[PDB]
Amino acid sequence: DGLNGTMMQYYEWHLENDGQHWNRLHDDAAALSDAGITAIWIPPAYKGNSQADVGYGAYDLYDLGEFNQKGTVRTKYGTKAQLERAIGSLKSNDINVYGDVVMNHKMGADFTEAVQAVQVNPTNRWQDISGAYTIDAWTGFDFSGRNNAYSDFKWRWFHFNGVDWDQRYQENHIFRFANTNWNWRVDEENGNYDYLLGSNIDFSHPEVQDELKDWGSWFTDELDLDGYRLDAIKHIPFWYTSDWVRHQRNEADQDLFVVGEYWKDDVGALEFYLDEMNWEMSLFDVPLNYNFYRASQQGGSYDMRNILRGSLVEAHPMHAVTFVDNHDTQPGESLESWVADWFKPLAYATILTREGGYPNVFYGDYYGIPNDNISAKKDMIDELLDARQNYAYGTQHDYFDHWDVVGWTREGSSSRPNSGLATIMSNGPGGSKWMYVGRQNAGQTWTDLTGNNGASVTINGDGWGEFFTNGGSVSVYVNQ
Ligand code: NA
Ligand code: NA
Ligand SMILES: [Rb+]
Ligand SMILES: [Rb+]
Ligand SMILES: [Rb+]
Ligand SMILES: [Rb+]
Ligand SMILES: [Rb+]
Ligand SMILES: [Rb+]
Repeated sequence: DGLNGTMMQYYEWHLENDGQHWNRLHDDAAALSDAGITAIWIPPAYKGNSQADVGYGAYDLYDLGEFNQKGTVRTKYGTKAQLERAIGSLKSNDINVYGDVVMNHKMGADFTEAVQAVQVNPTNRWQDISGAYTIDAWTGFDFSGRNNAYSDFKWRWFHFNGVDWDQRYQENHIFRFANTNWNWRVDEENGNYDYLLGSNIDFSHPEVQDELKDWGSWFTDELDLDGYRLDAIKHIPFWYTSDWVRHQRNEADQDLFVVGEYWKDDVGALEFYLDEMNWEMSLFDVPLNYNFYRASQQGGSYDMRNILRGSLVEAHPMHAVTFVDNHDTQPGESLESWVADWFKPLAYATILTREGGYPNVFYGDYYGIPNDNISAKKDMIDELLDARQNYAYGTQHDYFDHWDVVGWTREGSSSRPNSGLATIMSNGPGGSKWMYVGRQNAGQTWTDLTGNNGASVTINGDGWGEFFTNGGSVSVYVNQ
């Protein structure tokens, strides 16, 4: 028993469209469990716009690589049977499975429909910039191929309220359907960030509200999930996300972890959303994400004392999911804010060896991102996992007392023999620092699990030791 969980996003933007990913997941289970991974966040497992869609161009939430639709049976990751087989593997290996959930929109409509619409100011959706006129939007969904298995709900323009393309005159505009309202409440960037892309779902319709609740349960039961990764929730009316969440926990016997992706470098904005959520879920720590980014970008001059400043984990470590990067921040993607190889080791140590926050390992970092010649960091990360899995326990002591060199420690716990660790790093010239680690660990001799520093540190009578690190490096001394 015990604890210390570590989540892993098992996919990157440029994975190969060989539909063999679910299978890899299945053969990788044990290795991941053993390495310290306790939970896996899988990508949207339902049929998207096309076979090579990463998952967010969601077409049919009921087709998990089972029906021949959108030019393919399988999804980019594989067939429904292979995914169920993978999940079984993860389960028997004690890894929780969280599903990525896309409810903000739908894409790949089978046919267009005449709709009265108005163009809105892109920087202020509240403002129209054209009169109402008929446009041909792609909103008709009949799911030919599924033959109403699991559900016969058909989508139509009136279930939506906006699109960014008009097939009639063939132009791009942010179209608000006439006489419909933008969802609310939602992020106020651009005035009203309800619309992002694809066919935007309007949740005011009760039949919509139930179809997604009904689907959610179907989904959860069909895959035997343990939680969800909620996509683009800052564009989804808050009240409904909340209702939806509460609805799922109501139908499912098993516990359900919930992390929502409210993407905004602004902790307040996330706290507000969390208030509205009555803290019934966690949120990826995006400010932290950009903190790491800013640091990776600036170099040593960056004042390491403010590395956690602004983060979410800093203020509500209980509802923060920490990470360094993802498919949106990887090079070339929409939200690019990639943490360079030099700083990435420090960032991972920060979210992996500290007590606050639920850390998430990025598939791209772990196995590398070939497309962009980014090396796999399995080695650097496994050592930290070993740290987290076996040494990151007990009382914590922080030392963000210097702009370049900073560190922290964990006294270890009675329940976990030999646990205990001291993390130190510098984003500038190297240095050393005296840190407390628990008088009960006196006389022990600690060494760096990362091998970035040969120093052998001995704990004195008072429980103090002097730890070292070279420039731009991180070390995690433990009693191995
Ligand atoms: Na929306
Ligand atoms: Na510095
Ligand atoms: Rb089809
Ligand atoms: Rb329940
Ligand atoms: Rb990042
Ligand atoms: Rb200990
Ligand atoms: Rb090493
Ligand atoms: Rb030792």
